[PDB]
Amino acid sequence: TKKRRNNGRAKKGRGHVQPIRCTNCARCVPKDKAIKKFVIRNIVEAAAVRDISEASVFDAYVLPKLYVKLHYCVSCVIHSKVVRNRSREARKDRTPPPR
Amino acid sequence: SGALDVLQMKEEDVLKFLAAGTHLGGTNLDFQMEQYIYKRKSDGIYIINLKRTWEKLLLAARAIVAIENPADVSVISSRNTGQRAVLKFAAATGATPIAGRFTPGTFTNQIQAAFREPRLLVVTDPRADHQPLTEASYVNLPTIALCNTDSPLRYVDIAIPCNNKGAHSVGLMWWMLAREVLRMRGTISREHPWEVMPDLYFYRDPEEIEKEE
Amino acid sequence: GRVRTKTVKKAARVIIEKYYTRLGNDFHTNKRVCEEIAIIPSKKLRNKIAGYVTHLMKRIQRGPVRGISIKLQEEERERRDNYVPEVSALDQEIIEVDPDTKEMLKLLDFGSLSNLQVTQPTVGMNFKTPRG
Amino acid sequence: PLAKDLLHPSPEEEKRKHKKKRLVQSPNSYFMDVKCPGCYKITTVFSHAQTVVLCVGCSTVLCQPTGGKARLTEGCSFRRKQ
Amino acid sequence: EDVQGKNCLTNFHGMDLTRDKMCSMVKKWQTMIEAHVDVKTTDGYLLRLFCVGFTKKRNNQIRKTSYAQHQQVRQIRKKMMEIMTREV
Amino acid sequence: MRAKWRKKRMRRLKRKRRKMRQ
RNA sequence: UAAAGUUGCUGCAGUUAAAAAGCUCGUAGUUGGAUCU
RNA sequence: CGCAAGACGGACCAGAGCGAAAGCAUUUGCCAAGAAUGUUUUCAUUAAUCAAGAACGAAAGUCGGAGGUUCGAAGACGAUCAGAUACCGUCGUAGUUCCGACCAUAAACGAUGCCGACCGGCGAUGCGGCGGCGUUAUUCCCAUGACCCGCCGGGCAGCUUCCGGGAAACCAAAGUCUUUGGGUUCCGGGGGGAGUAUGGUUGCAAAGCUGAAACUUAAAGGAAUUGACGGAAGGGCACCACC
Repeated sequence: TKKRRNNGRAKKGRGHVQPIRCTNCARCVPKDKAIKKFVIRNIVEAAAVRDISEASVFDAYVLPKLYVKLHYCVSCVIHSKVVRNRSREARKDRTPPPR
Repeated sequence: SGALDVLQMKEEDVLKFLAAGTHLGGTNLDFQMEQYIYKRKSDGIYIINLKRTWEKLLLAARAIVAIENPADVSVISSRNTGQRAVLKFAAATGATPIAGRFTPGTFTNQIQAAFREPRLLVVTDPRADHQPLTEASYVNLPTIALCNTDSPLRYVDIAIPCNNKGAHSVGLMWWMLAREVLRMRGTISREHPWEVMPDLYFYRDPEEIEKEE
Repeated sequence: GRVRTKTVKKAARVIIEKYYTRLGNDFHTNKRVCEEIAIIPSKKLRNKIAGYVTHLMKRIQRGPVRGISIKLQEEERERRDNYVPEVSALDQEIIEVDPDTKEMLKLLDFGSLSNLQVTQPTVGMNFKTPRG
Repeated sequence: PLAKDLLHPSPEEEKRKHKKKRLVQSPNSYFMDVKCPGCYKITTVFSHAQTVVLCVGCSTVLCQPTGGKARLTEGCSFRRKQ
Repeated sequence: EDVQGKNCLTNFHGMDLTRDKMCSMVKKWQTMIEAHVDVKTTDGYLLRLFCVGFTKKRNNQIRKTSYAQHQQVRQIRKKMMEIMTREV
Repeated sequence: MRAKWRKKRMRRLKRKRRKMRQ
């Protein structure tokens, strides 16, 4: 029985999608099927922000951020709890989490 | 109306409609409400043709008058915008009102305290009063609705094209329906204005009632 | 926990709706009147009912609560339902009307009206929310 | 709808449709007479002309082919017939 | 280049943008156009300039994505290369 | 048994059989 | 033999129960738009 | 700081585009091709599907010649295990890359032949065309490019479905089916034996295509429903649990 209408991937109107490697296990997962997270995180953690700011040579330095694109296989994305299993009805909800 | 000069819409009615904003619909248009709108403004709002609105209001008044027992007409409003208007309509006309939550099974569950079997059913908004509309398809119950441009017309037999969003427009629409029903019945004449003003049907939110007093 | 069950809650609601006259704000007076006007077969349950009656009296002294339909607040609400302004809010001397609705009224055989002021249509067709 | 009349459609509703999907098909194109300052004769030009039209009375191009309607140069007056 | 008087004398050797800046300008609903030329100056220095540009969404755009078509991207890249060559 | 492995075993059987038959 | 519409011309089925060729050209075969009193 | 090798083409990159499918992503140039759109151009049934034949056909694999970074079947070690010569780790050979010649197979999938009609609604999106307020860019006279609001045509998709259909899951097609006939190709007939044996045929080989029977069996199987279980998740609880 068909679990998903899109077969768990985002491929329409094409035959082949180039694979990528899961950031955790290095599994070969198609780019459309893979679960992608774009993490924009401060290089300095919030606990260390004040201590780094005081030791700054320049006043008003605004610390840089980290830009890392994360690719996940289904197994590692489920294990890491980035995605969870949902009900048959809530599976269809494509809206990203409001956070 | 029947093209009668007696049933034609007067200037006072158009003044009330324009003041209440009844002619102003929404940015969306249901494909079954296309015959009731006139044009779409530069800001996307659809203008509701007041000729068609008056025609459908008079048709609904005829349908209500044809129900011999006034209590067999049921008026429904789940939204607070039309609630007080529904109670005023029921008081003036004699219909049975349901203001607020419509209990499912009201029309279908005979073993139930609040079980009623109306002969006609009038709602303020088909999208907001979808439960009584759905239950009206179980008991052979014809339905009249106040429908905006985006209102769905399933189970709606007489859709009155009007802005059912604004409180002024909803109150005016219910007030005019009551006035036309009374005029068609015989009580109160159409040669002089009705003694009840439309603002008796308007919804007043807590901020408004606190400010006014 | 101190969650009141349906028994004491419903008994308090009925007692307040039916004898709102006699009940006050004091636990002792509420206890005495509750003992008088109801057959409560236990004293612990009577005390619980009286305590919830006092709590709900405080609740309703600060506004209307949905479970109780006392006659005074219903009379006040119904009086508020009959309020009618001195002049109708639809009795505007001037009604602002867009050119398209004016053309509709012209097709409606109502073009001679002088209450209507034609407003400038908005030259921006930006009425939809951006997608994303 | 459930009762839309197909024998007598509105003229706007027929200009809206595809030229082939109309009740009787009719082109969306036309012929124009284009006057040039450098000449006097009659130069009938197809609205969707695929050729570069040249006025015989000057070195001025009349229209340029385009994916749809031809692009008439600025300074030429065109009158549509039929 | 040389040291005299215990002072080290430097010259231009290259230019770059910080990694955070470049990663910040790469967003998801736009086209990024890149070009590069190998162009010599008048004093014998041969440079390889890299230019990057991103498609901008108009202030009243309702469309989610702003993508330049392939010919538009080629024209933009040609203009980039021409301007860099003219300026170097 | 997994069908792929059943096919592999059958293919090895056929390889031995064609080895013995000349 | 009927039941077997489980051989289906009448009259089966081919997404998941058995099943549409990996795909596209292609000859034979089959089928083929309006229009004549 | 440089130098050299091969490999790859991140982010941009999308339920977006192109191609018959396999498949296709750095710039630029050349070469030939292509769909859609526009057309008051031309020919005038030239068409649809297709035995026989034919072109292409992932990966792996084979034979030559280059190349051989990385990864890596085989293999060699090191590892908690009762027992790996499995999973994990360090290496590592053929391969992985390119050029010829083979191979013709994939869950080669939308597990849904193709061509043609009809049957709801809505918002988008890609391409072409058409129309229209206004906002932005190249000297102040215009197109045009980027937006904005629409219409038409083809396309990749997002849809209730009590139109309708299905065993249902679900499908605007998997609808227009006992109210059963638009055209046409391939193809199935309970489960195993078995895609096996044999014959033929192709291939260097690996293998590919076509392809039984004796015998054996009352079920195998599909969808869904409740429970039970999960070294599955979320939220709670208990000193017959722990801390």
